Amino acid sequence: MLSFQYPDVYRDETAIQDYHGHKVCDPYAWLEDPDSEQTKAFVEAQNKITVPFLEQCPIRGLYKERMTELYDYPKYSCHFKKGKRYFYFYNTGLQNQRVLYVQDSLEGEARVFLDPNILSDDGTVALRGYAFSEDGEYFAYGLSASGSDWVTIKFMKVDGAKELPDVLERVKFSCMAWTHDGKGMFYNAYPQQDGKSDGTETSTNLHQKLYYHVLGTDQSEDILCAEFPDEPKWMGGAELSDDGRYVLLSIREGCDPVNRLWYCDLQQESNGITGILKWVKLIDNFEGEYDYVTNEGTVFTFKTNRHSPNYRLINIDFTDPEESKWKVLVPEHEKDVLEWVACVRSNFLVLCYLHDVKNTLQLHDLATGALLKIFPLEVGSVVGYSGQKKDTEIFYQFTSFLSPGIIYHCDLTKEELEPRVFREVTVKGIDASDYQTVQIFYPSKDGTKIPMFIVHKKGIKLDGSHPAFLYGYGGFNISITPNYSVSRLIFVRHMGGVLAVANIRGGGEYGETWHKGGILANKQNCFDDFQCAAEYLIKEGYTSPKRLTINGGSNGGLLVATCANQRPDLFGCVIAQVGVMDMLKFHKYTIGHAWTTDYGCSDSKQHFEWLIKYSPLHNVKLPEADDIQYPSMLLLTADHDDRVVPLHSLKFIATLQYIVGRSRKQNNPLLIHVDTKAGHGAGKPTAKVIEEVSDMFAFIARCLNIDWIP
Ligand SMILES: O=C([C@@H]1C[C@H](n2cc(-c3ccc(F)cc3)nn2)CN1C(=O)CCCc1ccccc1)N1CCCC1
Repeated sequence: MLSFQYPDVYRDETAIQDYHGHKVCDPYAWLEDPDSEQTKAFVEAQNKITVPFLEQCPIRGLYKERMTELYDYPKYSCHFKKGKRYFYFYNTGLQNQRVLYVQDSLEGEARVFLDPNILSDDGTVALRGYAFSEDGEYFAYGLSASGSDWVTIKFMKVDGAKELPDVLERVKFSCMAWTHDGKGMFYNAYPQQDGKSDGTETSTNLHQKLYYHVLGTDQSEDILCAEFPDEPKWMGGAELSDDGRYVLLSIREGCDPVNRLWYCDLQQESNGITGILKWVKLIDNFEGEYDYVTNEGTVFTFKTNRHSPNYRLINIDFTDPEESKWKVLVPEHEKDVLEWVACVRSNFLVLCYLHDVKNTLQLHDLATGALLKIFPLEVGSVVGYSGQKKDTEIFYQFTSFLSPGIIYHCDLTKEELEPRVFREVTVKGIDASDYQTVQIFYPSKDGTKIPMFIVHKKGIKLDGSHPAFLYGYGGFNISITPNYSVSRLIFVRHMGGVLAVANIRGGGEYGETWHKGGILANKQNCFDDFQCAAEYLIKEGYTSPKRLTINGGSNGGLLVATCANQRPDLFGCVIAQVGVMDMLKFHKYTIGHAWTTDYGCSDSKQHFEWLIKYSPLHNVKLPEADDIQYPSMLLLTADHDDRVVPLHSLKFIATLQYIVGRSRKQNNPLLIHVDTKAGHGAGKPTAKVIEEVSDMFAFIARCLNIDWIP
């Protein structure tokens, strides 16, 4: 199978660092410089072996053709009203980027408002954030190039879709919030830095500030409204209250669901927005999350997890703000997580719950919190919503494993509410009735019951004969809920596969306690949970180790890379996308400092002792048993991934190829592909998505010798 040779890769045997008495050698530390001739030559040499391996077997073309056919279906966002007009996103099927449309009424002719496709030949300029002015007449939007997190903000007048001159640079991880007087907009920027700011650099991002841009002026005149010079990791995002009276500042440090909450009563400014605002430090610690829902005068409704790990709604009166005075509007549920809340039609709340990893949607009274109406849903996810306080209708978008889903609409001015199907598309080529989704709960090592969804063809025999594709993430309070993937359904239909998604700890599926169960000292629970999911699929006869592929991206790429090191005997194939691999150095680059809330940081002796045990870069070891080799492994990254800098995957593949690839018993390939004009994944054009999934499934097919089923 292996008709190539791994590239020679220099080992700097002098690269030795002491961590609290523990010496660590890092012979590929030089791969941390993305700009060097050495690193560029490494990337070229690696792509030179991977690409022919992926493209060789005809199965890639079969998969690509079917993906192109089946992914070509119309894709809509919810409609949403801003001022006098409605907007929605739409992709006719295979456009690289979805297009923003406008119409003057629901029954009215729609026209193109913003088409990002015309901004690049290859679809690599994408929308990243936007905000309409409160009256709907002006529009700010972020553009990112080549998949970087960096944003340039541009502006348009809505009537006539007129480009304006205003341009804001150095924007990253930014809010966008217009004052209701229509004068200007809050946003965040970083100070100037040496070197590049295009997504290929690794430079740490510190000292983010909050600015106010007056429409019709140069960025150099923007007002500095908040800064944290003694706290370089703090990030302050602004939003206006629904009545326009208050700027609410949510300060974050790290990725935990907590924030400080400061407010500025704009009417109390001495002369409008002229400098640092008169912040009132309502919640001046990082002990809980406070997510603004709405206010009525001084009574502010927040979604919180303060002593409520499944979340709840509280009212804080700014005139009586002591915690013992807060009113619990909607108490916490014993098991169900309150995922998000919106206020609509003045005095309604829309609450979206997660119940055993499936969404529900409810309408409640704002004054009392009482339940008024259940909006019924099939088993799946709510993935889009519109309906703000001044609006009188909601749209929401549902999706599931087997259907691209439905957009529903409900006119909330009606005495008797009845949600109605607004848009529904069906994918022909996949008959949903041929498949089933089951949810099971399996015990992990410590006995905890973990949910898992399994999707498969109805009537299969559980005789261990089927290829399986097992996905997980496990971190950052992210809940992995049902979603429609044509790419995975092609694996089911045309490769005879079984799909599985394990809701391992670290996620948000059972609230903040589920999250804390997969972080810091307990990060190993994630790996244990995921290995136990694989053991479940094997014991129950869905699959066998030689037929099992695991996949994860980002924090999920860490997941699958560590699982390869810890249990190589369990997996046939591992695909780690954009993964965090160097757990000792991740905090040094770009925004990696923010992840210390899930992982810890190697600067601490205690944290180092957790991290060293599972860090993928530091645990590559030949399996002791003669009959055990590493699984086939493919790492996917891209040269503008400034979220997880690609040195993680570069150093990891160098280590895999040297320690394991050189061994006589290793015949499974250990490969990387580094894409160009792409980053962590947000905004990736359709063309690149199709190539990526074709690479993934070709790798699986070749390594596991799976025949195509037409
Ligand atoms: O990018 C990240 C983390 C994960 C975190 N995240 C993503 C999602 C998500 C969920 C659903 C979905 F469809 C798409 C994305 N939810 N949380 C945002 N993150 C960051 O690093 C965010 C960086 C910016 C930041 C930092 C601190 C405070 C605020 C903002 N990581 C990369 C390596 C592992 C963590």
